[PDB]
Amino acid sequence: GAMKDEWTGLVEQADPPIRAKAAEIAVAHAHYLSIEFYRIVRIDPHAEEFLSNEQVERQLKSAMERWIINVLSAQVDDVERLIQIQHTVAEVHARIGIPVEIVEMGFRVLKKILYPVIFSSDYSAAEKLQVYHFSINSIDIAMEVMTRA
Amino acid sequence: GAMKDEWTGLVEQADPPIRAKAAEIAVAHAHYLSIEFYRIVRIDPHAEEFLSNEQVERQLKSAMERWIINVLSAQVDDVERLIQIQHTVAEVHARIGIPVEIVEMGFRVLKKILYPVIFSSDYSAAEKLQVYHFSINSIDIAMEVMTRA
Ligand code: HEM
Ligand code: HEM
Repeated sequence: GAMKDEWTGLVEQADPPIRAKAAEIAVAHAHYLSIEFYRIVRIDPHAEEFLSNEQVERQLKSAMERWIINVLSAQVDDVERLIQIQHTVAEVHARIGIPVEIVEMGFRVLKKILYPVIFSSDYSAAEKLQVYHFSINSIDIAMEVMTRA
Repeated sequence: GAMKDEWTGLVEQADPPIRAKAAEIAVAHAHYLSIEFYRIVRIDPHAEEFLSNEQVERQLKSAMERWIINVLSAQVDDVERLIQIQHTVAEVHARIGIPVEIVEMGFRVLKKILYPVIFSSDYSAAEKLQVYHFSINSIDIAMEVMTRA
């Protein structure tokens, strides 16, 4: 697909030190990010409806942590598997009955809380920019795959 | 609204010199951005349908320039007016019959081509990071307002 070629290209184009630091950010903070994501998303009245028990909370947080690491640590050979995952998540969101714009709001929250983590790192400003750029484009590409399903 | 408070907060949190350079990038390069946006979007078969004549092309490019400048140059007192703008655009997209994932794809294209423009500026790496961050968050918050229709 066209999305596969873009995602693959994005990963292939990124230099090893940048992909390495993107993976570092993900692994180091995915747990924190998943917790903050849930807290902020819960505030939204239209989103709070879908989060009504500790089992859902536990499952979503673990799933979000896994998602963040998988996307940001993506290798070229992971792309095809990553694409199928987005389809799977879309199916689940569809069955639960979660509106696309509610999911999009989730992506915005994620991209929002990801930045201070990269900003507070000890990387150079040039490194922070490229890591954040790689991260944003990766998340947006994943969002498009998920929503176009 | 909660959306107004979020957009307001985003502008309030970004230091004046950073928002200033974001506005500078927008005005100086809105023309390039609108043209390249149109070219890339046209490649998508599902989006090419909505762009079938020179009158629409011409008006859309002009509309995009204004949109980019308005969003990236957002002041606190502009937030309320900007929200109404996104609603208006949403109405137009709805009447024409443009799918949400097609619009979302447009936003991804815009964010994608914005980065090399910021990267190519003569600002410091630290400035580029903060300008790019403000820009991404601004475009994303605007997209959510639009998609929430
Ligand atoms: C307001 C936004 C969102 C809400 C309310 C929401 C809600 C949910 C819920 C309730 C589940 C099932 C939990 C369970 O199994 O008990 C789920 C599944 C999942 N979500 Fe979302 N979601 C949102 C957005 C997102 C975003 C932005 C991502 C990734 C960037 C994401 C990734 C996933 C994953 C990986 C799963 C599990 C997939 C599976 O079980 O096969 N979600 N979501
Ligand atoms: C694939 C993506 C998109 C397609 C195919 C598309 C298509 C169109 C078309 C055909 C029009 C009619 C313009 C006219 O006839 O005068 C329009 C209006 C407009 N679009 Fe979109 N659009 C897309 C995404 C976007 C995005 C991402 C933005 C902003 C970030 C945007 C902003 C606007 C604005 C400001 C107008 C005119 C508003 C008005 O007339 O009041 N569009 N769009």
